[PDB]
Amino acid sequence: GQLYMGQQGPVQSSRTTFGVNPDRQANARPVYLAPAAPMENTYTYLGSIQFAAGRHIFGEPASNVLPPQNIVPGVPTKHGEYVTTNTGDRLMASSTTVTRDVSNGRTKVSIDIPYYDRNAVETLKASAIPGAVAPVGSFKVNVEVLGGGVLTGTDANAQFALDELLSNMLMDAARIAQDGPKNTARLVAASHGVMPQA
Amino acid sequence: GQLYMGQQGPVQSSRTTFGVNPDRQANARPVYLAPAAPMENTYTYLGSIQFAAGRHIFGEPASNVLPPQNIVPGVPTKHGEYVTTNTGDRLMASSTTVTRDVSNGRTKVSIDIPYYDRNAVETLKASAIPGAVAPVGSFKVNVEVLGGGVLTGTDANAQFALDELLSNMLMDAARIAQDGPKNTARLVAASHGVMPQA
Amino acid sequence: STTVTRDVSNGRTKVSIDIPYYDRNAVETLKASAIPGAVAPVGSFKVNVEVL
Amino acid sequence: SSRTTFGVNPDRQANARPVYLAPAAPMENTYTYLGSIQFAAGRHIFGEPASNVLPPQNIVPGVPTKHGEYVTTNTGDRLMASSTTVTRDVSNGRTKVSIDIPYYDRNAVETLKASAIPGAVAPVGSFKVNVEVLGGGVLTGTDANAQFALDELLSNMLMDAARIAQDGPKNTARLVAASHGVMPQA
Amino acid sequence: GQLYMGQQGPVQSSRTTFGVNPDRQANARPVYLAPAAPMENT
Repeated sequence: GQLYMGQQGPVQSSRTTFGVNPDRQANARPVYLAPAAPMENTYTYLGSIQFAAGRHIFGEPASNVLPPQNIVPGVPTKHGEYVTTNTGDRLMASSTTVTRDVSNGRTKVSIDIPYYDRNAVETLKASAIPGAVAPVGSFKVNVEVLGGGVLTGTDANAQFALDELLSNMLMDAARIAQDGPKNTARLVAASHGVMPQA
Repeated sequence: GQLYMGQQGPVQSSRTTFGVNPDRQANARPVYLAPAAPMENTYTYLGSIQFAAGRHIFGEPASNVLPPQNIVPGVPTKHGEYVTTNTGDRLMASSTTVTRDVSNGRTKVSIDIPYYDRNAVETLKASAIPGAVAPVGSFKVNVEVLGGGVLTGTDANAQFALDELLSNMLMDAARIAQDGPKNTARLVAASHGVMPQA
Repeated sequence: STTVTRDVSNGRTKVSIDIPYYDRNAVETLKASAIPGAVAPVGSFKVNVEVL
Repeated sequence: SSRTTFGVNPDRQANARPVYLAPAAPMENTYTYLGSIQFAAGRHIFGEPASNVLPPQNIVPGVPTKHGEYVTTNTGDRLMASSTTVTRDVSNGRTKVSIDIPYYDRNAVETLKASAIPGAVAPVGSFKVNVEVLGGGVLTGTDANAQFALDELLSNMLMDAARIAQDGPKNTARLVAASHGVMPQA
Repeated sequence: GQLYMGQQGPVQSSRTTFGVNPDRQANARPVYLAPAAPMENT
């Protein structure tokens, strides 16, 4: 490579793999599985807008905090679900689901909430029809933490520090995801991004 | 080509491309995007006929002037939509849409309004059935301005004059489209044109 | 020629208007120089209207 | 594969960075000077532009291009319309702006004017000026903020180069019909 | 040569020796010869 001046004389710079231990520690670490899933932020906002945005009408949950669906204390699982059942006036009750998959150092949490056709629901109310409406679509939010491949000398204590580091990256990621003025479009029906000049 | 008399003597007429600059100016001009779409003419007529022509029954709009659906101030788009929601007695509410596409010097505005089956709606009212009717079809009107390829010396000020020229061609085109006595058939279910002898 | 075209078929009626334009630089150079050349159109502008 | 390096690491950053493209080209300096000399020097007569700021000819907003042109039309008395062109090329970290303005034969133009005869005249030649920035080879460590700093560094070298090119008394020959360069004494 | 617009159409510019009389008159003209040379300035 390039040439520089060492005390022996002019010496060639060199790039070597000598002295780098890339060995990894196996993803064999049991992790804490919450006994319920708190959806407080989303449901307080849904109470704020009165469970209706435009033509999307939403169901009222059973609880702001979701109970486990297929998780039992003391039984290890790689897939766990929490669920409640949204209900509403002239709405067929429909479940809202929070899924957690923990495999090979990869943790992934997904949230799926359904909605209904407000045009149909208000037609039902206004002309005094006796039927109900089934869900029309959903919205989904996924979050993923790739925490595999810790190094071999990673202390049992230092894995907790790494835990907190990843959780702070999580917070930063969601903030960057929703960052922006609420005067302007930023998430739904997205086509492309346009950052403003000033 | 042909022969004529020039002062040098009999001279051959000639047709050349010398001295004609056909260079064009790129379609890189931001255009004004209305903050709402006024449909006043069509909806005043729809109030005139009481939202019913024959078997076609129409919905009553939310507003004569339509708000933006996916347009945000200060965000440039090549596609923008305005919408309201028609409602009616024993009619499932249904949206009426006004679409504007602005690409490569071509501006295109389309209007789509739905209608419903009056035979079904009056059956509902007359025999006191509790259901409602969904839209049965629509009518659409398209308008297109091909304003691409302005010349290179077109002044910034003169592009406004060209703007107004195109808008006047628009007016003339719609007048030619609907021109004719209202005693005789001229638009819907059209098969061919027959201009009268006298 | 400036042209207005009407197509009526299968319930769809469509009116199109096409007007041509010439190179003002060529025309005015000819006029100022008192040259007897006549200029052919360099382009056109078009407006379409359609009823389904 | 991760390797520890002793000495210089010459890894360069790939030239894969979009750059800002002006929506028009300002030519204010040259056209104000052309107005100053009444669009005529010696036997060279120039045309009057439609605008001092040139609009894009083949550039569309939001569409990446590696070659773009701004253009206007010079018109003149007894003259055939001739376009003045500003070309910008961006490729592989090298960005180059070229300016081309045509001129005409003043003897033909004023002989026609004085003879009151129908002729008109086309351009005889042009003058061209090129400017080139070799910005490739950014090192690996450089982040975006540092790249902005490098942007401004190159622009300052640009200004220095133009000043060094035009440097000298206006009493004396310095650019056109150049044969060789000579330095004065004391 | 170059091309321009004449009233017949686009026409080629041309450079000719037609109509230029370069004939010269012989140097056969007696000239005045001063009867003395004034060097007053020097």
